[PDB]
Amino acid sequence: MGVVILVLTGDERIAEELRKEVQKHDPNVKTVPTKDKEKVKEEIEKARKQGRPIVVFVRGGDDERAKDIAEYAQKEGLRVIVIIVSQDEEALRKGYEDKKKKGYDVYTSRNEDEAKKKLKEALEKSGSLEHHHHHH
Repeated sequence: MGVVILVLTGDERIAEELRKEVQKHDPNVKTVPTKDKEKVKEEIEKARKQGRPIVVFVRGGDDERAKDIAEYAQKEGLRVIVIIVSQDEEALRKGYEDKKKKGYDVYTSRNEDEAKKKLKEALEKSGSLEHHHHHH
């Protein structure tokens, strides 16, 4: 029992504002930025014990980190989600297929809006519920 949501953002500030969005959807979900690269794998061990997802923010180019975290999480039999935030459809597609063939459920996003929907959708699929995904 455990889920690992890897949000690969073209801008690290998108990664940071989406962190706040996860915490508002559920504070018990642990979020780790692009900064604390070392501490991610420790937080994955703990996230299973929390019965909550861990949302790992990775940068567009810092993908070497993303795939190794993904494979480490998937090694524990965890539901690995990968959300790529890029306005460029090639940056979306190449990462999409690369992580998808490794057994990970990968979402593509244009910007913060699409990133936010897929983020909270991955939070709903892990069990964390707050903001009901309703038609405004």
